[PDB]
Amino acid sequence: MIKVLFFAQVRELVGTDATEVAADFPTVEALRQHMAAQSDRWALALEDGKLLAAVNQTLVSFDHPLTDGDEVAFFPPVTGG
Amino acid sequence: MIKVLFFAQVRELVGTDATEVAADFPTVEALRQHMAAQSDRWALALEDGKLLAAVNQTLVSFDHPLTDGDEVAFFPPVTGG
Amino acid sequence: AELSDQEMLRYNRQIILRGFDFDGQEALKDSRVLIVGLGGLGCAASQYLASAGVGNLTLLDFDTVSLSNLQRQTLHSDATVGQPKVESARDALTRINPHIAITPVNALLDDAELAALIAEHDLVLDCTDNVAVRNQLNAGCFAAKVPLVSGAAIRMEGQITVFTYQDGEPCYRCLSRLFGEAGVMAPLIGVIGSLQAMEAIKMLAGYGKPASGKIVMYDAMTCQFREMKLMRNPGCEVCG
Amino acid sequence: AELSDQEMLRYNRQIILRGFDFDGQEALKDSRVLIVGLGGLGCAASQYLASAGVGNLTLLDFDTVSLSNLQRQTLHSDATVGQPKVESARDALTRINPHIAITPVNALLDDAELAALIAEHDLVLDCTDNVAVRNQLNAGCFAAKVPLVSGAAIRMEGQITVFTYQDGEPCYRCLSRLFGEAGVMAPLIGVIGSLQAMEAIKMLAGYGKPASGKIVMYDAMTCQFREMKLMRNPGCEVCG
Ligand SMILES: [Zn+2]
Ligand SMILES: [Zn+2]
Repeated sequence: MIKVLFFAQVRELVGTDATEVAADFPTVEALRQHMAAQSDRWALALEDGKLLAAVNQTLVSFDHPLTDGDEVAFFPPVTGG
Repeated sequence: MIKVLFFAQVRELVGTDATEVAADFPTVEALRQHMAAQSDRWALALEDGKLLAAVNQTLVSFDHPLTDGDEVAFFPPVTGG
Repeated sequence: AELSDQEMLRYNRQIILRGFDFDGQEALKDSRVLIVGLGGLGCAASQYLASAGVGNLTLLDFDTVSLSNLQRQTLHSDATVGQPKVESARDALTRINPHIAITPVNALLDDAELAALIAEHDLVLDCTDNVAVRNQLNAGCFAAKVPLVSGAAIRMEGQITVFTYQDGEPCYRCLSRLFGEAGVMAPLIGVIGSLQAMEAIKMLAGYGKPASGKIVMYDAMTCQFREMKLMRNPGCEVCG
Repeated sequence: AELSDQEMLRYNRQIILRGFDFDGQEALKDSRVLIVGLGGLGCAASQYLASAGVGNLTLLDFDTVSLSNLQRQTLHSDATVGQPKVESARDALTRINPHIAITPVNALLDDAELAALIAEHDLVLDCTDNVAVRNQLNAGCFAAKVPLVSGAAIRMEGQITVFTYQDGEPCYRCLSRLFGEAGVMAPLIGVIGSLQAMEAIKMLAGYGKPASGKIVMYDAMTCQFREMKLMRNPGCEVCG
């Protein structure tokens, strides 16, 4: 499974701190697009350009590959401010 | 192996942030006493009554058992203050 | 509570936080918080509790402002060296936010007096410098079930924990039982004090999740933060 | 530098830190730091840089104090609403520590002016509110190899990173390339600002290890801190 963690406003908008997903996501982008299309609210939380992603504790770009066992953390960038 | 982490003044007094030790320590107390007797400086850093220990991210008493694979973190308590 | 138009504009940036809202700001206005120790941590915590709009602050400390304090107790100043810390702090905090009520108590209180004082507040901040007063506060808070936001700092290390005294949750003795002048770097007090203020606001307004059941340790030398779970200790003399 | 007897007593709690010592305090006295943005983060950071003894502070901002700022910018007050933030802050900081030199610059500077200004300092704090100024500072700092201690805060989330511009280390663009009003809770600024001050002191005195090559993210809603490694981005327009 891939562990996906949500922090800060991402978490507060989507209603969960964590969810385990099947390992059927080739990249962070596939995972994000899949999750973003569940609802408008999800699309707001994971809006491209308003999102950062870390894989196994390293900040990566959305083209980064995912592998079974990976931990993915999604959280907002901040320029506050 | 047991992973042993040192933080704050413990780390600054003993000169290392981390060291892997053989798994021959029955409890946190055995590990501490062994390390404390290396030098006066080590005995100061790990002085009973001036030390906290976490095993796998949970604060425990020094009688807590250790097992191969465990992570042990040693750090000072603070009442500052 | 009712916020004035002027208060609504002053607290705009908090009010517009989604799940905080006018109700959260009103909750702060209606709150009564006891801050014990107006040294480094207490100056840091009180400044943001006051700016944030916590309506009633009681400031408790027996000590006077000294020249060495000024390296880190930024409410105090050279002009207030020799004055009781609670008075120096009150004068500074009232300038930070003129809308709140500040009660300075320049005394060293006993347990009976503390029980009464604790019970009269919604929440207590432990910003003291020693384990004797800290144990005192934990005992009083435990008995009255009044949350204690506990911060500590020395050298380059800080810690925070919130004790809500819910069934099954550890108290300060569950930790203090694990152990038995020195310097301190100025901004360390800012970090911990500000965390204390944050946790207090969260508890008062019921916003977010309190830092209970864990010690958050800040290692300033390496800019590392470690969260370690704190379990109730079965025979701890207070909550066992 | 030479510390006076009075300064040695004022800074006692720092001086007695083992690996800091008189040399570390002298290093602070001799330092020149540029703080850009005297809003929430800047008030929080500057107060502890001043109390700690950083000898020369330049304060840069174009904006004036407004009523809404007072919820979190604790150097400013109702009496200074309408004044330039740099003046209001200077007057407050000089009371915090009368031994230091504070230069207020009430201007919005262009790149040529920033290059000169950056080069004249030992270290720069980014306490601004927008990515345009932040990118400006990173570019200038990168070119002159002057460390940038960057803090940001919004809502209930803060971040800190230190850019030392060593070979192989990421810069702010390596991060900013990953993305493209709202509220803010008062003590959040205290936490991040104080961390900024801490990292600045560590860099100036060469004490401990800077928070470089990572983003430290503080999630105030759950009191969680996450450190995420920041790698240099191969084609980043600044350091690629
Ligand atoms: Zn207990
Ligand atoms: Zn770069």
